[PDB]
Amino acid sequence: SQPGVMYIARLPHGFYEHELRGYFSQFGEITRLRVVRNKKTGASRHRAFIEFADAEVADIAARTMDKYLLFGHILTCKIVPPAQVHPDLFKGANRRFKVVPWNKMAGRQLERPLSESQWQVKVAKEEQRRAARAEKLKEMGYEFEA
Amino acid sequence: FKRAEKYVKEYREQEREKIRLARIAKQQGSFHIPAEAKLVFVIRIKGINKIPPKPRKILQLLRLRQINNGVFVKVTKATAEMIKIVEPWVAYGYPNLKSVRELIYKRGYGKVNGQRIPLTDNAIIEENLGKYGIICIEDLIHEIFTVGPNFKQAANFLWPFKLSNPNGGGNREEHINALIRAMN
Amino acid sequence: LAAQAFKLLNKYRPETKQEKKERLLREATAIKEVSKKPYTVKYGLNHVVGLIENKKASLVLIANDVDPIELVVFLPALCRKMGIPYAIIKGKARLGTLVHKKTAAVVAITEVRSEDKNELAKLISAVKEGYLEKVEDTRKRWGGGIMGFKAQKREEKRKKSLETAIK
Amino acid sequence: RILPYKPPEEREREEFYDLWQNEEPQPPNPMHIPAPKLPPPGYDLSYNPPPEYLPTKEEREEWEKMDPEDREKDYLPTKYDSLRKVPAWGNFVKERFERCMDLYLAPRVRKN
Amino acid sequence: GALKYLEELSKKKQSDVVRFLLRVRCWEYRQLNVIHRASRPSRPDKARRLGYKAKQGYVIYRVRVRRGGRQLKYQRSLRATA
Amino acid sequence: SKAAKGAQAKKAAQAALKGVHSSTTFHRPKTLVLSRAPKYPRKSIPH
Amino acid sequence: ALEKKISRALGRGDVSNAARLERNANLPEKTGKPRYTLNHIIRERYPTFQDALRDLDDCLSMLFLFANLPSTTAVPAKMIARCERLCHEFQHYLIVTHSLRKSFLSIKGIYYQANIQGEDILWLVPYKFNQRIVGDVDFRIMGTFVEFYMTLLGFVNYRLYTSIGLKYPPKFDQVKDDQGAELAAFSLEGLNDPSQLFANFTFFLSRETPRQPLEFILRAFGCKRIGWDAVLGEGAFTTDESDPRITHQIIDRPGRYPGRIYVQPQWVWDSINDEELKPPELYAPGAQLPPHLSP
RNA sequence: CACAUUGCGCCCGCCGGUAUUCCGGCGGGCAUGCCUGUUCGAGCGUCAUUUCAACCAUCAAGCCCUGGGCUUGUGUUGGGGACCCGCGGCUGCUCGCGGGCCCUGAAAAGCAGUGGCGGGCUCGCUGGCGGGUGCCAGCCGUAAAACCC
Repeated sequence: SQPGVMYIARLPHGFYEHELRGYFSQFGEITRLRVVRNKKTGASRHRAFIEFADAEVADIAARTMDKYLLFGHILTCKIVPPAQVHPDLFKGANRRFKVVPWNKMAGRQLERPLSESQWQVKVAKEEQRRAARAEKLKEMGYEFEA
Repeated sequence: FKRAEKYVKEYREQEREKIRLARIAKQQGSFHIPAEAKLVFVIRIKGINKIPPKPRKILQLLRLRQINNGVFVKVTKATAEMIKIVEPWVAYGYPNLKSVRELIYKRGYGKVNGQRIPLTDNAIIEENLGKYGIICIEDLIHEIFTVGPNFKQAANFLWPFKLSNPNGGGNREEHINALIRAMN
Repeated sequence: LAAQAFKLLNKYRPETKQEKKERLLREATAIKEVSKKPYTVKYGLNHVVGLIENKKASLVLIANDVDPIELVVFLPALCRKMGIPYAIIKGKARLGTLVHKKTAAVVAITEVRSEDKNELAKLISAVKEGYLEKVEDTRKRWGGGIMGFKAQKREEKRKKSLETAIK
Repeated sequence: RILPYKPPEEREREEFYDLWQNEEPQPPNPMHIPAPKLPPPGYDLSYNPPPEYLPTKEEREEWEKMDPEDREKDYLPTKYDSLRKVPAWGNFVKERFERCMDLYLAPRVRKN
Repeated sequence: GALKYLEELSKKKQSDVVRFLLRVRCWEYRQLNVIHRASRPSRPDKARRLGYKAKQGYVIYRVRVRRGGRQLKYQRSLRATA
Repeated sequence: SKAAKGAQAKKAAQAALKGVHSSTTFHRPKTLVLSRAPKYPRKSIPH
Repeated sequence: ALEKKISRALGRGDVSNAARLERNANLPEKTGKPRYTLNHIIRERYPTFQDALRDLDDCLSMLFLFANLPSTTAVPAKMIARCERLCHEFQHYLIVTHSLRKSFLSIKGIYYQANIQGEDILWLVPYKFNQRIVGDVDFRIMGTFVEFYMTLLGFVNYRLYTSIGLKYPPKFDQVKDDQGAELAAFSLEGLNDPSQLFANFTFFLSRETPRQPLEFILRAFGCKRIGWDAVLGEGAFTTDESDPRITHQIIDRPGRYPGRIYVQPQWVWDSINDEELKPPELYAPGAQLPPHLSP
């Protein structure tokens, strides 16, 4: 009962969750699998972690697919030793990393009205900010009114 | 045994298929065809292995399930939509009278009780059709050429044409006619 | 790696004899009624050795099955000394099919077009790492010694017949 | 001395005699046993024959029942009102294939 | 340059590579006939400097010759007998 | 269990590296025998 | 040997050389002409045009059958196309020379008998349907038969046109064949009792009629003007059925013009059998057809 | 082939005798070693062979003040840098959205966080209903809809 963790790097565009699972499950049995992705935009950092049930199987997989040329990409498949496998490494394993249109969200947010009494205490805050802008603008020498 | 090479290949193929399907959905009616009531012959040819769900449904509806199979379809606007959706897997064009004669007389069949009986007798022709005034196989040819009121049930009678592989031979217009001499 | 090699290489394959005659007839007819330098896969043992010695070769592929072997037995060492990336390919008939001959003992890539500079560089990096590192690990040692069950049993028979009592 | 170069499309677009020219009679070799012509059509092939040739429904059932390739005579006359009803013969290609096989496999012996 | 590389490799005969190759070939030639045809020169550089070309008309024959003497010594060599 | 896993992994690695593709007495086979088709008659006129 | 070397080239990747070698191989799959030249075997098998006309029975039977049959591997589509050109060409020779004599309708098809240079020549045409092929019928053998007979009719029709004075090959319009001319696509140029039976008559063919049988019969026995529906094919003298200058027309259905004669196709066949016009009242539609007699 | 007897064999063709079967005669051929080239082969001698291709508008449609112009079509590898800003929240620190500048081979070592709808899986209650589910190579952006059937 010694699970083995392999790190794959230099991932070609498209060799994602499902292709990785199929390929390395055709090699063996995967406990968990996760490509790392960006929260702001649903794009991968071109690297992934696969925890196999069998450390030996993971070792042969790493040896056979370490220096592979796939779509102009030399892969990097290396077993990480069980000493530095961080306990909270497979946190988003096996789930779905969804793409969140944060820009549209902020935009719908800018269009949703509200009682702007709080936005008027906020315009008191922006009057103090343009006072800050004016005090940094005194070295410039530009005077502007409200 | 399957390779990561393949896995990535089909991944990008389905990615492009999704992109193109959204584009039509956004630009519903992209195919700039003038409004003419004509006939289109469509042949399913080998393409991408994993067909997306809506193209699979359209192919099942058009009965182009197996490879290298041709059917006749009335050119309506929904027809154009589905044909240009399923464009990657099919070759489509405008038939000719000699061509339809050859297909119906050499490779013509009919669907009876879910069984394929070769078009061997006008008696079977009045047995299946005829209630709408289709008396003979060349009456069927006539309606197919000059599409009439009963094209839907006519095509339902015609079981899709199983062609032969091309022996040394989008919208192909009259060139699909050369294709179907090459495949027939 | 062999497949990738032959993909960049198949683009730089030599002109067949029919194609060369057809081209020559084309310029002859043009003169009857101004080109860039051709780039191709350089083959021939002496020619490739000269290119390696003059450091014009960017990549070298050596067939594994040349008999006599002495023709190539120094080529990996020469390539390592000159610093050119080299690899060993299974099949002198296959290196031979890139050129239009029956057998090529060696083929080399000197220069490629701008459309393939990046591809050639990536192939060089990939072959260098994924083959030369393993070869550096195990190239300096002796080969052979694959004795099977019958061979080892004969070995114990020989020893138990030799060192027991008499010589 | 040599043809000028031609573009491949022009080459693609670019690319009989009286066989009895010197004809003389020859003696027929006695080893030649030619194939006799097929028997001429009878009065039973007609799709609209005289009613005397119309056979019985019971023998028709027996003919359709007993297995193929055992008759004296390989069809039965049938009356049809018109070519609309006249159907395509289903064993035509089979019969002509058997005739060809008779050409290239049936032994030929002259008999008196 | 392969011809000089082969010339030096043939100069160094008791070197390990040449000794191994000569052993295997010596076995192969003993299994083969006393006089037989060669295909390709096993020493292409020597054949070329002696005048061999790869033309239709040049052939190689390998011959085995028994070594030793007749205390009488044969005035012709084993090379001339071959 | 462990042996099966090792064997399947080795088979997969072999397939990845090398692909999926990998009476008793002997007589002289009967080969094709050409009849003589000479380019010139040996003797111009028969005796 | 050439096939082996083409396989060598294909396995070696030299696609251009392989393609050159396949033109040198002269593949029927593209050429449509037979694999080997057969002029000498024709010469030594058939010593005379009389024997050629005597075996024209079987020659025409096979080439008609494979001009009707679908395309297969042994006999490709363009080989069938050449068969169709040559069979319609021989039909032109018969039409022009009025050499056709008798016709016959049977449950086995349509028999045609002609007399060329005193030789009686027969051939059977299957009905225009999907000839259903059953069992171990390997198409290589009668494909070889087809090649043999294609060479035979090529030479026979060449000789026949050289004898009549017409040129070989006839001018054939691919475009008109595309618009469906069949027999109407050939314009026969030259070199620089039978024809009276329907000569003074004009005919029309409906959608239900056997197009090329009726057309061949009437062309062979004189009728110079038939109209037919556009779906039937190009070459119709009058496509409109409402055209008034019509004497006879074939109806085979279960505007009723006064100046008009509706006849069944059996009228045309028994007319060509009996050399005399049969009663249109006794062969009118909706009546029990008088018995057909073998010729 | 044969001490060579004017004898005896195999392939092709012809002639004369009742001749498609018999007899006899005639003509052209059938030695070995080796070279070049053909064609047919044999080898648990070697090798390749489950295919990493192209495939958006090389222009269209709608328009305006009639001849030029406009709108549309929406398509981007990732990471890093006490650098310069705008706007939304945060008591505030700060964090997001968008920019400006620089660097890196198609480079790489946890940092994964936004609420939902369909559908899958699963547990209970009386096929139906209520719950969950780091499950969806489906959508969506507060609710919810569409595909779905």
